[PDB]
Amino acid sequence: VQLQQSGAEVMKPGASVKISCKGTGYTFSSYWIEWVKQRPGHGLERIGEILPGSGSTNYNEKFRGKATFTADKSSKTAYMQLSSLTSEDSAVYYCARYLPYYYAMDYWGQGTSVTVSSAKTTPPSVYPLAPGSAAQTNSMVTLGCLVKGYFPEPVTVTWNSGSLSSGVHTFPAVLQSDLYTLSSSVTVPSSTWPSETVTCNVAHPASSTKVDKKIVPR
Amino acid sequence: DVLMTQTPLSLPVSLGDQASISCRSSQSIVHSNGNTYLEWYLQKPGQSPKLLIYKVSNRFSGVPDRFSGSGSGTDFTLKISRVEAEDLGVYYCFQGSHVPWTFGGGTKLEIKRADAAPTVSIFPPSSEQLTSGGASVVCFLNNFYPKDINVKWKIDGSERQNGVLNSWTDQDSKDSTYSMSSTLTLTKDEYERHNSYTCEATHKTSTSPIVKSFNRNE
Ligand SMILES: *[C@@H]1O[C@H](CO)[C@@H](O[C@@H]2O[C@H](CO)[C@@H](O[C@@H]3O[C@H](CO)[C@@H](O)[C@H](O)[C@@H]3O)[C@H](O)[C@H]2NC(C)=O)[C@H](O)[C@H]1NC(C)=O
Repeated sequence: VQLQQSGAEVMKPGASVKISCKGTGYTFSSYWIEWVKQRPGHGLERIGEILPGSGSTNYNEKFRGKATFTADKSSKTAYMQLSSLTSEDSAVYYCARYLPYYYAMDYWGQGTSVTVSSAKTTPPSVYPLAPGSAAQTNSMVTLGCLVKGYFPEPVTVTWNSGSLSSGVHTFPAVLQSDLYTLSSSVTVPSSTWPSETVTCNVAHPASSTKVDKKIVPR
Repeated sequence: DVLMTQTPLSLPVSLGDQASISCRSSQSIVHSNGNTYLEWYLQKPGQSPKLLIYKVSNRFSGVPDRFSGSGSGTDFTLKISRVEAEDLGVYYCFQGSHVPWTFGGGTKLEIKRADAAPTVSIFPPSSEQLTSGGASVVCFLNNFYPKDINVKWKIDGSERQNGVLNSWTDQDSKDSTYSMSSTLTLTKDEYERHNSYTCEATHKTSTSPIVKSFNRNE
């Protein structure tokens, strides 16, 4: 048994997206397909269900009219169409197999990520940072690496060939106005930071952008 | 739609401690067949949910015996005999009794440990920011616990609330401590006008807010 969902989608506000869930290894037409929305913040919200064998469909009050379910019996696939995409609709959507009263949601799709934004693909602008000059130097100090002005996700930050993996603290991306950003700081010995070379790598597969900006003492 | 509520919102419990998650329904969710259909799902970060329990008590195949359930017409609870690293995640209660079927609010599970004081830091902008025509002021707080953290952007005696970014990191594994990076985007026309920039952060461990500042005039 396996539910395969479509790829990630990025669409402009007001448009409509159609994501698909393909089930194999079981009687596709005899299991309800449950659609679940997980906003990045928190919470699982069931959108509705569809029984591919028939046309029966149910929707939660919050999504009645926002989502429409269609299923293809010939190709073991089910579709959910979202209309009038706002910024709230950006989330990860899951498809699950369910048989009411007998079997629970034992198999889930990998999850499809939908992002509603007006921006276009933009390379990152990595601005490495160092401790301020007006700051006492002690045994332990924190480094600084900043990535901003990039879109869409994701962006991976790593040190030179994983030179210093443990002890690093990356942070989730956030939107200033429209573009995403990211921060990453690591702790290194005060005697090793100036002597040894420390640098943060940046990779943006969406923009096919790779950057490498070493940070030197002020 | 039947409303399902979970308590507590967060349940910090150290390793090996008993864990109790309670779920309640806005209506009775019993069924005629002698069973009431309630299921418990667990989601790890960056992963699809996983079934743990169904029909209140019946335990899914392949799940550790430590998990157990119990309840009645409108009150149900989940029990974990012992907590482990894998157990960390979010737990949801799902009702499969009345159409439409709804998820619980989600009960994040956490491991409590010896709280560590935050290690605050402040990093002024870099030459690249000046050349681009911008000024980014970011505050770092690493390896702190618990979530009782507040950050105030007081600058040269002025408290500024606009353009403040809230971005913290989920609990790690090696250290099991959080982090909190706050940023303030400044323009060149405004960046140089002010003189002193400070990052006031308050934590439970230290009642007096920790102060870290730098002066533009140098
Ligand atoms: C529709 O009606 C049928 C027949 O009355 C119901 O089947 C019966 O369901 C109960 C509860 O699931 C079964 O009892 C349970 O059996 C399991 C497995 O042996 C056991 O672990 C439980 O402790 C309990 O004894 C019962 O065997 C089963 N009967 C038959 C003939 O299959 C069915 O539940 C009804 N479905 C709905 C949606 O109302």
